[PDB]
Amino acid sequence: MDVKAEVIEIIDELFMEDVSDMMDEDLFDAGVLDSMGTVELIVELESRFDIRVPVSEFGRDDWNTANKIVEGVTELRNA
Amino acid sequence: MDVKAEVIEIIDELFMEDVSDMMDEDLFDAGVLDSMGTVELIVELESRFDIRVPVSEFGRDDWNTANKIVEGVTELRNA
Amino acid sequence: MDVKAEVIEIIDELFMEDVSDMMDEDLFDAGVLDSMGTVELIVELESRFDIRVPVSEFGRDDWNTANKIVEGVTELRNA
Amino acid sequence: MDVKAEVIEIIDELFMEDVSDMMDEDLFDAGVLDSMGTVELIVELESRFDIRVPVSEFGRDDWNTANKIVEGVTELRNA
Amino acid sequence: FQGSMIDFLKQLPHLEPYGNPFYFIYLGIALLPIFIGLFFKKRFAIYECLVSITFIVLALTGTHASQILALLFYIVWQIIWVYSYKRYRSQRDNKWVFYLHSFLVVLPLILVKVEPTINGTQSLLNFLGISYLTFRAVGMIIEMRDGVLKEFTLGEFLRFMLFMPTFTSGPIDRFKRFNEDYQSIPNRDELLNMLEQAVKYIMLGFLYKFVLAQIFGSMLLPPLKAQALSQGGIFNLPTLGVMYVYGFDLFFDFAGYSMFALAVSNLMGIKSPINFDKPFISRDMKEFWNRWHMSLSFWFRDFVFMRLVIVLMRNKVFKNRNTTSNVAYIINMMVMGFWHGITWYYIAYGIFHGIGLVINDAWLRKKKTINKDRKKAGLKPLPENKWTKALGIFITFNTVMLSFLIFSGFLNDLWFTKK
Amino acid sequence: FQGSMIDFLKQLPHLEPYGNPFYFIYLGIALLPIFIGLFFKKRFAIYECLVSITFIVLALTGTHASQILALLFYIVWQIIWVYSYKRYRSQRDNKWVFYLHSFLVVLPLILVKVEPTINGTQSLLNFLGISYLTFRAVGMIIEMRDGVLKEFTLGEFLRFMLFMPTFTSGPIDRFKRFNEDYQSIPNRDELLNMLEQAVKYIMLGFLYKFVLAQIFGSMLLPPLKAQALSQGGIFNLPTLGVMYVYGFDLFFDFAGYSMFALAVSNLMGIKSPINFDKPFISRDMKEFWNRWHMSLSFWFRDFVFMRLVIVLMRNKVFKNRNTTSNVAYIINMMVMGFWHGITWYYIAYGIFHGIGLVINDAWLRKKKTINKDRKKAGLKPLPENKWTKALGIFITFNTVMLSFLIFSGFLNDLWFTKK
Amino acid sequence: GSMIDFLKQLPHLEPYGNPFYFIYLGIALLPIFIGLFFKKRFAIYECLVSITFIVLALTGTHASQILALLFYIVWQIIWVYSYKRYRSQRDNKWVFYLHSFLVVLPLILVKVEPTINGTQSLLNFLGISYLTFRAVGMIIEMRDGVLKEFTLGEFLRFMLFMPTFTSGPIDRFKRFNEDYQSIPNRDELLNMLEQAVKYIMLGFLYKFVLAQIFGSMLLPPLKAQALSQGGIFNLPTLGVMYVYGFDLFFDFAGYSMFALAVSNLMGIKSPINFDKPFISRDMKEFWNRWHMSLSFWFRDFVFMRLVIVLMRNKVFKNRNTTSNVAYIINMMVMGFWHGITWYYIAYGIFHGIGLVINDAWLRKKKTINKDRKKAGLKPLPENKWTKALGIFITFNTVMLSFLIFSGFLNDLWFTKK
Amino acid sequence: FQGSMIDFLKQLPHLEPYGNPFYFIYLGIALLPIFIGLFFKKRFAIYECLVSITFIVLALTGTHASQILALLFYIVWQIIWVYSYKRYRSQRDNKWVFYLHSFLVVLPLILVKVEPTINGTQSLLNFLGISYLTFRAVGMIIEMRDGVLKEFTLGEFLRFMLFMPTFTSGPIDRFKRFNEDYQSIPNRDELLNMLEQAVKYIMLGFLYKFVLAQIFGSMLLPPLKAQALSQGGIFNLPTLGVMYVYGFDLFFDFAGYSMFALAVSNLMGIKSPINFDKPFISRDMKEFWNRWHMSLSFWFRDFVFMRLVIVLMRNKVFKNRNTTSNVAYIINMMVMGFWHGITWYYIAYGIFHGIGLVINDAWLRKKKTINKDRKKAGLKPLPENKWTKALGIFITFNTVMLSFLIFSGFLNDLWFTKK
Ligand SMILES: CCCCCCCCCCCCO[C@@H]1O[C@H](CO)[C@@H](O[C@H]2O[C@H](CO)[C@@H](O)[C@H](O)[C@H]2O)[C@H](O)[C@H]1O
Repeated sequence: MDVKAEVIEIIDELFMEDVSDMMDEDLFDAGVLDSMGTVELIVELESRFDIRVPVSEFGRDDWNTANKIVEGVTELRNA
Repeated sequence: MDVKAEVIEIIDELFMEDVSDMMDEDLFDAGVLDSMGTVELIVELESRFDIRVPVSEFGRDDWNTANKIVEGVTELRNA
Repeated sequence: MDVKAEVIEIIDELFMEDVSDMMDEDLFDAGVLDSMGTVELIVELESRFDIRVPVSEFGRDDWNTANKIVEGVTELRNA
Repeated sequence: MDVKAEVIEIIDELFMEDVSDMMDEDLFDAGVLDSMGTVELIVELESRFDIRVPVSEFGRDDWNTANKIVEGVTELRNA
Repeated sequence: FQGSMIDFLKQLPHLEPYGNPFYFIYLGIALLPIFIGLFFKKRFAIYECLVSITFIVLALTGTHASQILALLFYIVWQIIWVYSYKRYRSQRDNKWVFYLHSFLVVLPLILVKVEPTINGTQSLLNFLGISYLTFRAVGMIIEMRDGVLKEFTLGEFLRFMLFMPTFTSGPIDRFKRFNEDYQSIPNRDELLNMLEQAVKYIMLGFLYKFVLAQIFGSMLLPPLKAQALSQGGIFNLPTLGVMYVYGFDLFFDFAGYSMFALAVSNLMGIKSPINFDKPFISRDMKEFWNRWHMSLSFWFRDFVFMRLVIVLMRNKVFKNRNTTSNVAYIINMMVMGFWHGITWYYIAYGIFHGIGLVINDAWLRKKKTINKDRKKAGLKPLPENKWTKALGIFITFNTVMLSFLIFSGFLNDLWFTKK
Repeated sequence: FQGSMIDFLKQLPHLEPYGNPFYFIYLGIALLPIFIGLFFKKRFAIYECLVSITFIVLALTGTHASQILALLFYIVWQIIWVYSYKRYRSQRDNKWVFYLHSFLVVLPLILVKVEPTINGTQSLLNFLGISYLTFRAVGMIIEMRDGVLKEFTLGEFLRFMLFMPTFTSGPIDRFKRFNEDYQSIPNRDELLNMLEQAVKYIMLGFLYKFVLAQIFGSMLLPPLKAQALSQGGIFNLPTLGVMYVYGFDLFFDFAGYSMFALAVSNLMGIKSPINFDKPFISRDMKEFWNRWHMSLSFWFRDFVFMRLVIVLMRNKVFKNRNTTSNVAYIINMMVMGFWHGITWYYIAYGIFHGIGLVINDAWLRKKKTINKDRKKAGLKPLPENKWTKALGIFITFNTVMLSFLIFSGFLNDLWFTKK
Repeated sequence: GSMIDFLKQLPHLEPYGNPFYFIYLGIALLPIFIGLFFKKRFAIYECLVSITFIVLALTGTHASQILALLFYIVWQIIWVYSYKRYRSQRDNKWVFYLHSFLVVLPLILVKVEPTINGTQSLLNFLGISYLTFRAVGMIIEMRDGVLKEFTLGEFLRFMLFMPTFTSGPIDRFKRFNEDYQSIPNRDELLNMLEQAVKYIMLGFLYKFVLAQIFGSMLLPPLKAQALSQGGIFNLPTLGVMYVYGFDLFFDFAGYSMFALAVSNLMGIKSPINFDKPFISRDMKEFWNRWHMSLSFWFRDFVFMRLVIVLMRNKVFKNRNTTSNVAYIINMMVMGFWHGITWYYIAYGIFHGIGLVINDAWLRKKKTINKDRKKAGLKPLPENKWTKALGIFITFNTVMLSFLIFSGFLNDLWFTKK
Repeated sequence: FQGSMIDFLKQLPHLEPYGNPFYFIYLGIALLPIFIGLFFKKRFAIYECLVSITFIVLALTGTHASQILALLFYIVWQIIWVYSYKRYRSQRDNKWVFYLHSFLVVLPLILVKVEPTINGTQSLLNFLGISYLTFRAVGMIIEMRDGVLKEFTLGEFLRFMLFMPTFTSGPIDRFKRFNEDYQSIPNRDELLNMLEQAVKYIMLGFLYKFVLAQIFGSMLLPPLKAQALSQGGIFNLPTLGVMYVYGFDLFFDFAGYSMFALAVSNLMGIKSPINFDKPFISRDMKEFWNRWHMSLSFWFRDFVFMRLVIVLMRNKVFKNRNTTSNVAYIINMMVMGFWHGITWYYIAYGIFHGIGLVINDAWLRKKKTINKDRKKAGLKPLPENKWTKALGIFITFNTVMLSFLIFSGFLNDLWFTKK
């Protein structure tokens, strides 16, 4: 149920990139998140939270850090 | 001569209804007297107080309330 | 030989009416002198004390008081 | 290395005028320097010091006095 | 010797009142000082008189420039009589003297309206805006009758009656309101608000009078009139078209002029009464007359309708109030029709609007009593759905447009019925 | 290629000084910046000089376009004989030097007024306002002789003498007052009062010169003149009619010009002397000359009458005050008549006004003497009721109108004398 | 007479056609800019200015479009609110499709009618190609729930925005409304005015000088030479390719800079439309530079949503195929938006295949770089040769695309029209 | 295939620089934002570029609109040969490289001034104001050579050389002064003083160019030229008249343009050097050259005179200083004549003024040494009085007017040719 635990399980459920230790580092240079792959993770998280997050408002710097996603999902849950 | 006595004795007679218990209620929403019916009172005091209220500029706001009507004769007595 | 006595003597040397008492009083109210009568007194002193007082700008504000003319002529004597 | 003595000794070599004591006195009133005459002094600076004072903005307001000429050469060798 | 004076005051300029757009330049410049003075709580009271006189004379001196002479009579006539009444008000107060003063003070309008009916040609003492100027004078006499007005100087009178913006046919004012709005200069924020509203009114008036008015009047109206006349018969589609187009054209031209007058008066620092406030969305005739030509209708309600009701109820000549109200409505609307011009069609328009108002009052009372009986019976009240409002708006709009057809005078041409 | 320079001068624009109201529009637009700057303590010298020069040359061109050339010479002439007397005054002041300088200063005007009457048509030196310009120069010279004025630059001299609002025929002004008024700019509230005065003067001038003057001079005057000419005889009712009509026309036209000039001067920040202050109501003819053409009448009273009294009395030529006053009045009014122009009727007008003034003085003295005699004898002095004042004003107004008939030159046409 | 001739009698001003148009616009827009300086808005004056300039730009030889224009706006309202009053109840995921289809219906009719029988439909007007986008964006915002409430004033002020009405930058409602409500500061407004003047100058240079040189003094003779020469290809074909492509950029950039300058004078910073496209290293970077407003619109609303809906159903097994099909469909739809002909669709599909092959090259380069890092081999350097080769090949491919988009192959070839 | 863009350039609107009063309305409306922003210590630096470009292109797009292309080359040339020096200045400071750079910078002026003499038709590089733009570029190169100038941005350059008010033929600046005046925005009182002086200059320029210049040039000059041509001979009265009128016309037109340029530059906030300061009261030749065309004469004194005398005295090629001064004066005036244009009459004018300056210097030195000898002997020096000053003014004025006759070129038609 915990959002952080859900993210931790999700990131390694399929790819198994062992990125649990590498969390504070830049994932853009790690080859995990790019200009196109981020949508795959977004639609994956849609399969867990079942929330239709808007994509027109989704900015380039909206989800730069994982903490931004963690706080944003909780922000939209209450509203 | 008391204006209040004449007012209370004419209110329950010009409408054939005993509504003397309400004096501060807004007749705009009460519906007891219409907007154009106020003239019925204006002539009435002319028969009793022998003073004619101007209607040149007194439109829809000058003497709307019943208490103001009661005190109008006293105010005009000064001038 | 006294200039101060000469000032008093000037007014009575012409009209011979003994107007010494009516010195600071309203000459117009008395009627002894007027807009035309006083011109004779004005020109009388020119032939004695040799003062060419400018009459071109002479308005009805300069010599309206008898005290002012004495001090003015004494001031302009040496000027 | 003092430069005042050099200027003092070099002025009289061409102007044939004693300027050892007459230094702070205005040359314009004395007639020693006839406005354009200072040009003959300028080449003197190029004679030994091999430095040329700019004459683009040289008017008769900046280097008018000999003190300005003495002081400016030291600064002109650095800026 | 010879009376060629008419030719003297004819070649001088004829700047139209709110005519070409460049007019608002001239007037604008001519109003730069006065408005500035308003900011400093200083009223010039002479420069504004000069600009008012210049622009009134410019507006009047047209093809019929002889009307200027008529003006110089009309003004004097008012000054001959209004002051007379004030003197009387100082000493005594009687009804018949007041009636005589009112008749003699509104006589020029009676002559202008009634001369063409008898003689057939416009009477001499007529000018551009006499029909909207005897209102101010008779209003001042009315106010003197009630004692609201007691003292005033000729400066206030002649800067009130001859108010430059609302002169040709503009909002009809009253003395008390105008004098109070003239004495107390508005503060800075109020003046800025008035300036922004004035510019809004200027641009809206451009839109109303130069584009919409011309489109509806100079483009569609003539061909529709010609087609309707050619078709003949009692009624046909083209006369329905001319009814609708003329109604909209009349409203647009009148609203454009009213907005221009309000804008110029706001620039001069006076808030003249409004004229039109969404009149076609009116859902009922009683609610129509509070939105169509507000200045005039409110004037007639204050001075010609209410006083009629008072005088009728003083003598109790009618047993019930409803008949008194019906009679007062009919007389007021007939007088409005007469004021518009005493012919067959204007009187028909007045009578028709009076009958419509009486019918609306009767329906209102019937609905009120039906609702009261329904509520006393425990049943639900009458519906207030959007369909009811739509039907009310539609029927009121149709009746108003039929009235404007009658008032247009096109019925005088489509029907060759002179009498 | 230009042919003659006079043709080039003629082709220039020519604006009549205070003719069409659009002249006032142009003048107001031109003088707006100067008046706006007058609120603060700064004045635009170059702008004032340029606007004065352009309006002067616009007024001076036209069919008589050569006169402007004769203007330039005139200016030089004054500067030749004003600064010469300034240099002489700096050292000494002999009577004969002052006499010669004054004579040479007024020589252009003397030639202009004397050439047409001596076997000629029109002297070259004449221009539009030479009759009202040499007054300022001879005022400068008399001020120097009295020693009141000592120093002044050329800017002040040639700005005071060529004053644009008072060039053609305006309020004759002295120099000391004008210079003191030009040095010190008035306050803000005083400037606002001046602006209101200027606007009121413009309005009254519009009423006075473009309406009433037109009515009394361009519509009634020609028919009356024709009737009197045809009727003939020594005197007739048409002659009386033309007398009254012309006199009113002259007063209204001159008052219109004077009010226009005062309005423009106030807009330029200078209060020029007032010409007319309600004429035709003077009880005695002496009070007429304190009301009719006040600037010129005061000028003659100050510089030509009072100085004549001084020179005659200091030389004790006569024996009594009465004879000196009489001869001074006669010479003063004769000189005014000459200043108008050397004909039979202008001199007749001047000498008649002189006779009126001297007989008025004699009557006033006799009335005072008889009042004192009756007071010392116990008799009541003569009453001063309304009837006496009414008969006095009637006599004065009729005598003035007779003077204006003589000054009109119509008697030259009716009598056919001196031709 | 009262007819379409009456409309045609009205004055006609080409939108940003002559500098005198610009002095007219500057005089008109000075009062609103000065008022906006003190953090206040006039509204009524803005509406009058916008409508007068719209009708001036629309009352041309064929002014009947104005009538059609009116229908269009009414049409949009008849459906836009028809979704708003339906939004509050429930999103069925199918009413949204019907509303979007009905909103784009004027556009699809205008793009189908010329290529079915003989001519364009009546409902066509000047800027319909750049006005359907605002309405579809509004409906998309409704569907996602980002937008909930708005008055008619805001809607019909955003949709009929005068500076970007003809063909200007394509906006979105949320950003435009947030920018219209909040007036900027004073120094920010000064910077905006200076940028507006710079944009006017650069637009003058771009459209009234360089566009004229590349379109009126070189294009006609080169086109004539290529037409006369014939054949499959020739040097005049290369000449017309380069000349036309530069003409198109130097004209569209001029118009976009004009629109941005006018918008800045109105206090709204519309999205930029060109940021030096030809410096693009790869094909993908070209579309972040060339017609960036439209390209971003298609990326946000038609590319992301398509890949999302394909991922939801899990139609394709791997990411690569999904990205490829999304790119191809997006570019094909862009080409269709241009107009339904053979060459516009060819241009769209060619940009699509270029984009997908660029993506494949980027993936291969990343894989080989990872292999080099694993094996310790130095990655391929990019200092002056690789970058120059990339920019050269990208610019040449873009110019070839502009040749195809020019339609000149219609005359050079003789393929059936 | 045609190169018809030149025709397109002729399709642009045209606007004569300071050629019509309505021009200043456009200029004021365009420059209001710059002045307002300047009031608040703010410079846009982009709006200025836009207005400068618009008005320069408007001025240049006349009948010979093709000159615009030449301008778009000239600028590109100067830049190429200005930075080419600056990048050199940091490294080395050899003299011959500086000479080559200066020659290549001034080459376009050499081509424009020498091609018509050889070829016979105006060269391509010519445009409206090239002769007044090479001066600023050579000034920049001179300043770089002296080391006064250092690194600078292209913005300052291209807003300095192409300065809009002084483009066609206006006051000649220097880079350092203009840059320091551009950077330091003046204070509010200074800005107000600049504004009042600018309005003064605008009005005075109207007077100088649109009235006096037109009168002296389009009215008197052609008839006098025709009469002088018809008379023939070496000299006569009509050519004397044409020389006087042409001198005055040249001065008035030039002063009008200079005052216009100063006014506009003040409106932009930069005070450009003056051009004329009462040139005809000069009283002496050297004092004439410090009053006639101030900017140009000062430029040649700072850069072409002073540098030449310095380099002459460095090598002491002349035994005495007086010969050096004479040679420097002659060479400077000959270079001025060349700059005016390589014909016979311009070179005659240059060498004539050079000889005049040498003669005046010799006389001044002789009078100084005579005064010194008299003081040594104790005798009073020769008087300086009103007559002496009048003699000096008259002789200098006559010599100047003869010089302007030579420079007019009318002597070429009158004396030479066959007509
Ligand atoms: C020519 C003769 C006929 C002329 C036209 C007659 C018009 C009036 C008759 C039709 C009346 C039906 O029209 C309907 O009237 C009702 C009252 O009953 C209005 O109802 C309203 O009446 C008044 C409005 O002034 C208010 O009390 C209130 O706002 C509401 O009750 C409806 O808004 C309208 O839909």
